[PDB]
Amino acid sequence: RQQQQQLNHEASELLEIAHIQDDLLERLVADPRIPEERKAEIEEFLDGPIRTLTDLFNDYADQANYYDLCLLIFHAADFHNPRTIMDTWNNLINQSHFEAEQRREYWEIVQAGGDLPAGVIAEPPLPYVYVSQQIQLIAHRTSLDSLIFPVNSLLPVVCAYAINNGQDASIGADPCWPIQLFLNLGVPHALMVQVLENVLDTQEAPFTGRRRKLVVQWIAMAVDMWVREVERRGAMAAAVMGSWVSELLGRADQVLTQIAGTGATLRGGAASDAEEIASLRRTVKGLKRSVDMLLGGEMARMSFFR
Amino acid sequence: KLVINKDMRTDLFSPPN
Amino acid sequence: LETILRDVKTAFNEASSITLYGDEIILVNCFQPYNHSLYKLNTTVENWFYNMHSETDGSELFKYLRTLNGFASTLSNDVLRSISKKFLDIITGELPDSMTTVEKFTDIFKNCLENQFEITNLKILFDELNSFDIPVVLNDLINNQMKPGIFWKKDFISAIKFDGFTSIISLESLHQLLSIHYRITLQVLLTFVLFDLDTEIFGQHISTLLDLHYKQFLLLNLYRQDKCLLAEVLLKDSSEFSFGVKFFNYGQLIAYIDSLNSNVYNTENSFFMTFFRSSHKNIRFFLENVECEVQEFMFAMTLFSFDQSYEIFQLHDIWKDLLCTFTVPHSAFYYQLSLLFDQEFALKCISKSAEYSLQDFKEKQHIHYLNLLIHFEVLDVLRLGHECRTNFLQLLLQEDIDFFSTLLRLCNAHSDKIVDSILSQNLRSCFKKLYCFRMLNAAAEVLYQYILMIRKRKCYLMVINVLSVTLTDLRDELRG
Amino acid sequence: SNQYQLPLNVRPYTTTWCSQSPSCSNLLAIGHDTGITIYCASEEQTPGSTGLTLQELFTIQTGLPTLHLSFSSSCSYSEPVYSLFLACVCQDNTVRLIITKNETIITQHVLGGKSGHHNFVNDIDIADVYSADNRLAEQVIASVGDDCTLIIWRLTDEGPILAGYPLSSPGISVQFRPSNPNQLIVGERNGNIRIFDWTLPWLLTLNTLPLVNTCHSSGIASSLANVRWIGSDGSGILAMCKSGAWLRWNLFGPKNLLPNVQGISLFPSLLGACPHPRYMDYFATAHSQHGLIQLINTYEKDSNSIPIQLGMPIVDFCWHQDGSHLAIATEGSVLLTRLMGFT
Repeated sequence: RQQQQQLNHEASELLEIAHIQDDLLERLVADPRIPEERKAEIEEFLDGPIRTLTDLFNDYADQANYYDLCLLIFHAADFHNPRTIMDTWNNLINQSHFEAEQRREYWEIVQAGGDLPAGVIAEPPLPYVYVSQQIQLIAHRTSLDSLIFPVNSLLPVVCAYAINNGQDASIGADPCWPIQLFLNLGVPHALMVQVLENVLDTQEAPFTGRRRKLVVQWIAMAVDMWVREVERRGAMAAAVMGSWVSELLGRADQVLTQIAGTGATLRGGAASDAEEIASLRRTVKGLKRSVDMLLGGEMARMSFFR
Repeated sequence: KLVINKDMRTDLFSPPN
Repeated sequence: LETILRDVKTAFNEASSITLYGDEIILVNCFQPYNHSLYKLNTTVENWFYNMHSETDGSELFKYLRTLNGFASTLSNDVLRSISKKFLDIITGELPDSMTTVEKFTDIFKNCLENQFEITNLKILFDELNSFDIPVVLNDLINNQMKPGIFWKKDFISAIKFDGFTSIISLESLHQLLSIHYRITLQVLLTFVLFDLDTEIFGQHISTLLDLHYKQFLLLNLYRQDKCLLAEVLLKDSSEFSFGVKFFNYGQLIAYIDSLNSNVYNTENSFFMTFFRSSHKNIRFFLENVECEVQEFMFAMTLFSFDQSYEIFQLHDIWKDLLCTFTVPHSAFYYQLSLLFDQEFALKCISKSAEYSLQDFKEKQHIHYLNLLIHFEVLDVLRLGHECRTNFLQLLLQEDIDFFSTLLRLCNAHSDKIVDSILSQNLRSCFKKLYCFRMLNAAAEVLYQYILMIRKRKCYLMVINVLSVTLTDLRDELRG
Repeated sequence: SNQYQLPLNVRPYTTTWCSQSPSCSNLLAIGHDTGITIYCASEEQTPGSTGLTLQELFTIQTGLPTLHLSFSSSCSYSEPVYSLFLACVCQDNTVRLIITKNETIITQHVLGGKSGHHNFVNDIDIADVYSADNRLAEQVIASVGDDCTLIIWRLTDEGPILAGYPLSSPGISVQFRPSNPNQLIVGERNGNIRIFDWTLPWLLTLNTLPLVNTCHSSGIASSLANVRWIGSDGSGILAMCKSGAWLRWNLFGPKNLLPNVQGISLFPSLLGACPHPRYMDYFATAHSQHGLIQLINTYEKDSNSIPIQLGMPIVDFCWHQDGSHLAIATEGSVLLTRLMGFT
């Protein structure tokens, strides 16, 4: 069995590298922004024996700014470097945002009569939709167990992008879209709330001032899903949550009381979000109630008939 | 085994020779 | 970095040619594109500044300034900074308005100057100082040289379009003038703290100087904090000259710079704080400084962008939200703060406001408080409160559903209509039977019987104990 | 090193030994978000590696954050009962003196509002002043803030005497002179350093800004972190910049024309220097953000000694009076570490 596994493992690693190399070669040959003279040179060195991950990264993936394949390379190489990983995530998000904005612009010109730039093939997804498509494609290929998904660093970055680029209600997007994304991808509920707590305590920009209203809304949505999950898992077994989650919702209520007060005394006139915040207060209290009941004994009596 | 070396590469956007 | 920056600058600035800008303006064009050097005719005071260790002759005022610099130049930078700070403190009230001038000067001396200079240089300075008719020289310095002129508009050619060149040349020139002013003002003030100069006779001058020093400091601070912003607020200050200026000779230029000086020493502070808010760190010095009702609120919103902020705000009484809050004018303010930090500050403010207040507002506040508490008792409180929007409560309890159960148990223990019914319905929506029983403490019995329609024995038993016809039936069933 | 945990919900802000009073020098106070906690340091048998362990004695609840903390000479022990006097700064921008018998606050004085500082308070210190007859005549607290004010708060036999003095810039540190309570030092953010006789212009002002050796440019912003007296007669003055640049001046003989010595720490010093209570030439400075501590010798005996590196940020630190032990508060704990060389 040992000799079998060692060969199955060598073939699995070399197959992972080979697919990366094939994805690169195909993309480079098809890229409009690559001169023909270079493409023939790329085809010579990549359509043959499998190359090392260093070369694939330095000589090709990094030169062409294929940041998604850079991340797959950091995964195949067991690359321990959080800072470079996050730099690559930041470049991939920004590159995709600019590409989505460009395609929506070209569209708006068609729907208005103008002419596109020469050699531009004529309702493309909003930028936050194309961005999260890129995150999904990588996650399914790396399985979320990778070091290219440090949720403690990657979730705040994605939330930062949503704020600093208005990927919120103004354009008709769900303001909780970053949370939906990582939950559906299979991030455990406890880890989400744990990170969101750290976002709220440290107050790193842009998560500052009255925009912590949005952080509280993410916490509300995450805890809500967590509660639903626990209730579902209890019914499941008929046929972890600590007091820290309750404390976190209390502080969240205090943040909302602070934001509303500051909003009422702003220069130029009171803030327009008065009832929007009052609603969030009710939701947060409802969640603290549910969490308090579960913590207080209703969680050990979930498999029992009522 | 990966080793990044931004120093000396080959200009991916220039022909050879 | 220090060195490379200096060298790069120096390189960029290598001289190449002369251009006579306007009629008579000496301009030098440098090796690096976008780099030019203007050579500006000095004003009187600038000539004094740039020729301390030279001027053979010089007026009385010059000689006086030279001797003041002769003493002040022996002090170190740390000492001088600590003295400047103290002069700011006199205006800010950090040196209480309650103190006499002599007392503030004594404070300053003991904390900053004592043991920090050579007594020999003090003697030199005192001697030289005794030759001057001080009131006259100070009069000429403050009321002629430094405090600029009232204008009846003296033709500063109004620019039709933004002129970036004259903009930066103006700002840099202003900065040089005010830096020189700053150094002079500080040296004179210094002489006022060191010697027994009648604090009543010179009371006017001293307060003018402390007023001027302060303004100087502020400007210079803003200059190095954000030049673009400073220029923008300083040119949108003058209405007819909103776009900028043109000058074709040295007189027009000097007159424009002086004009800006006037602006600084005399509507500006508000326009600039407003534009800024719409330089975080500086405005702390300058909300401790430049603030000393309106200043209070400014201090609040600035210190929020947290303990100090909340305290000040309460004691007294993003931009869009602030405007909304102002229009509303405590509840609104706290709600806004909470929203903006959504954290400790937020939660605290929200809770405090909610407490001070105690359909939409009520519900929102309640929900927020409950959520914050469950994140960090609260449940039972809110419930009893609202009882004394039913579906809302149904949803809140929906979120609540272990901690919730514990809280309910606690409430029941304490006790030993609408609320009861809602609870029963939610519970009806092992575990289930238990919760139902606990709450109803007939409902229990009914639920158990329904579920039954080891487990059997346990149920029958529980039923019999609770009841203590039914018992007989249960016994017969267990025996059958 | 031995490590002693602070309570789980206690965030430390400040750490200081009671070196100011020999009766109580084994007392350690931690100012945190709900008050001030007192620990006792004892010689266990241990191994004589760290022959010193920490015993947590009690916690004084105040209900709000404590940012700066200073014991007074008035501290005493009795059998058992501790009689404490603490100066500190609270979240409400007040400066307070709290007098206790163990964890119970029997007495409290508060200086705040407009009568107090008009901005953030940056530092505080305390000394006991006795008359000629040698009863306790006054307790004197000095504090500095961002309102460009230095405040001298004297509590006397006939009651409080308050005085304010203006500063040319925000006050960032203050400390009375050792063996001479008549003199004190005040630090301005801008690099100014004031020597002051409060019994009385104020006597002297040095400045570190223009003195930077510039062999290596200390940078554009070299905000003054700290100035402290050194020696037991307060024979010297040491100033440290945020940049790590430090300078030392002595005060005796003949005429003087420059600072006596100057240098630069390997790292920035956000918290400033903490001079050794027994070896004038030595002081400690932290890279608080990465959790390293450099030990510097003024006469260059040092040659970069970094006895302490944690894998965590350092919140504060201070020397035990014995000169071989160090107490360090980190974000969740306090460590007592013994450097064998100083024994």
